[PDB]
Amino acid sequence: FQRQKLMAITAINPRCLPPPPVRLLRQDIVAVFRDNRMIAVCQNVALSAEDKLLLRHQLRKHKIFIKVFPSQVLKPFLENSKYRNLLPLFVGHNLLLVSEEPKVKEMVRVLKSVPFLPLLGGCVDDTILSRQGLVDYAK
Amino acid sequence: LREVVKITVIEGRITETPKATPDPPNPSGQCPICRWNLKHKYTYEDVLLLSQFIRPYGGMLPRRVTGLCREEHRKIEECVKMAHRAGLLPNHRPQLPEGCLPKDKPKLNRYLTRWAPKSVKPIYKKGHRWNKVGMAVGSPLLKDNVCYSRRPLKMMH
Amino acid sequence: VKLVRVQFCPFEKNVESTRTFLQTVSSEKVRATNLNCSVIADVREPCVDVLFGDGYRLIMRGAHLTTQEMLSALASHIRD
Amino acid sequence: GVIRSIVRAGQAIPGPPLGPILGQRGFNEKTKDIKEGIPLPTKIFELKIGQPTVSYFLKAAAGISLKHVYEIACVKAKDDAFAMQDVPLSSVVRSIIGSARSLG
Amino acid sequence: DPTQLTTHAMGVNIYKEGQDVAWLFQVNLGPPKKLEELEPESREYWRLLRKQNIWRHNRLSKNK
Amino acid sequence: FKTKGVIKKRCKDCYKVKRRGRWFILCKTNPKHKQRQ
RNA sequence: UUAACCAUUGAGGCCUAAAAGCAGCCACCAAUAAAGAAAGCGUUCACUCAACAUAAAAAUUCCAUAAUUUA
Ligand code: FES
Ligand SMILES: [Zn+2]
Repeated sequence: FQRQKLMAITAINPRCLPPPPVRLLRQDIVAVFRDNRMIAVCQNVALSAEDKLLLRHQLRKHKIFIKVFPSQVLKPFLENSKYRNLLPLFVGHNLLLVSEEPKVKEMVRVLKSVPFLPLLGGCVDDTILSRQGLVDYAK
Repeated sequence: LREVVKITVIEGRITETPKATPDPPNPSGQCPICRWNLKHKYTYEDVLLLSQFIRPYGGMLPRRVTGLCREEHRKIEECVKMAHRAGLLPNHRPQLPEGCLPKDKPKLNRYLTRWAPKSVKPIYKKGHRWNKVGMAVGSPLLKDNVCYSRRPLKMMH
Repeated sequence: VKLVRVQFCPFEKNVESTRTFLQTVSSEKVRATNLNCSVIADVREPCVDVLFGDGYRLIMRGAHLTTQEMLSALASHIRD
Repeated sequence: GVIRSIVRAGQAIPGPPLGPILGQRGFNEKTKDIKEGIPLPTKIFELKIGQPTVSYFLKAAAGISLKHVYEIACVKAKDDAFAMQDVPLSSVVRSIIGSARSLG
Repeated sequence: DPTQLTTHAMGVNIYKEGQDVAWLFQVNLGPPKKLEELEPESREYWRLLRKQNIWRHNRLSKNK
Repeated sequence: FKTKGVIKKRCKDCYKVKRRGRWFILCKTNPKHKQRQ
């Protein structure tokens, strides 16, 4: 038995311890703002991929593009740019109606193509405005 | 605290919630338990401590909301089960769906209960002194708790 | 559900839950599923009003209402 | 329900392709406007006029050049349902090139 | 006739109203770009690098 | 409810449960996949 | 230590009218933020995973009695 007897004989948790202490996409967000004079923020309606394409393609025929970026990487430039009131708007899935001409009324008309999709606002002719204001300017 | 009031019109209204006691003894404690220097000093009978993490009907709160670290999210959960089975939380009984009455059988007093009483089979063959089978008492998750005895606590009785 | 009305104010403070709830309503597949309801979107705190054929009108405001509560409320009401 | 069933313009009969979907569930425009004897995609739901398939066009060219490859690409963007509205021509020319290489 | 294809633009006119009457030429004519061909700093290289990563998973996925 | 030494999921819909002191996999789609330890 | 998440044409031709990611056989690509002539599927041609985007991860009858914390 002594053989077994010999065999048996022969401070702060790192948990509580305090823990020791996009660039390409940044250009893309800058590029759309530089290239497109007006950026209209509309909620992404989770449209079908085939239906999403034709709307983008149909706008492409009208030389109008659709641009989408993640919100969290979009916060910095929106904080310091000509467009600063879109930060609360850019929550969740979103899309941008971006063009070269102030076709605000036609933008709603293309938006009216799918009635369920609403418009939240944005900027037209580099002027940031809400939808209620945009409708007045559209007239 | 946001709660729903029904009238049909139903409205959820945010109400003021009790605020946590300031100035924890241990500053910068990563886990709420350690913040208060209760890392290895609480047991099942500490109803006051455990009650701070339990739903009104006896359910456990999610880790995120509570903020406890997983190590203390399992130990706290384990102690809560022992407290319920020992009748230390009489005001957090299950919600009776349709006014159903309790089983009406008298409740046997139990404490330090590791497993559910329904899921434990009797040990008909006890075993001899050398081979004797042990009956579980307490839970292994509380091994690190401070011991004020000469020798370590006997989990298996 | 005979009609569903969702109104929210982008210009004023707008809760995220109602907007996230609204886009689900503003879906072709969802519209087809609830063929009975006439979906109308109002844009101008947020208030959601849904009308039923039997005459029960349910008004839901998103000021402090989470998306799950609205969806759960609608699901239960649809069952009748 | 979108159905992707079409036959050659020269052919004036729906043939096998059209019928099965209707059973499972429960064209003159092409014949005249576009040249006959060439297949073209359609999106019957609402038959829509469509441009001829390039791949068979490539086979027709092969009977089974760069200018021919480019020529088809320029006028290809003539449809909306097709989704063939990519303004940058690189998409179309590269696409047909990738189709030409794969086909024998 | 292969020569007829070059001389006359079949693509431009395919309507019955005609008889195939006759950066555009600067696009790539080469074979499919492999990881070696693609420029390491180009989006296509990283984009098609994901395809190669997808390739391995898809081959394993096919076997199941 | 075959009693086996090792319980292994047979489908994606399969889920695991710990009932009356033993491990169970119950599948809503197929009752065949139901097992016990 | 396991998660719900999204899913783009020139129909690639080929013996299977004709094969769309595809019965089938050879190629296996083109754009795209990001997609395999696809993982399954779908399809005699023509639901979705991977990508992108992603909250997380053995036979007569058991057999001392009992006990979790006083240095
Ligand atoms: S109690 Fe300090 S790490 Fe959790
Ligand atoms: Zn199963």
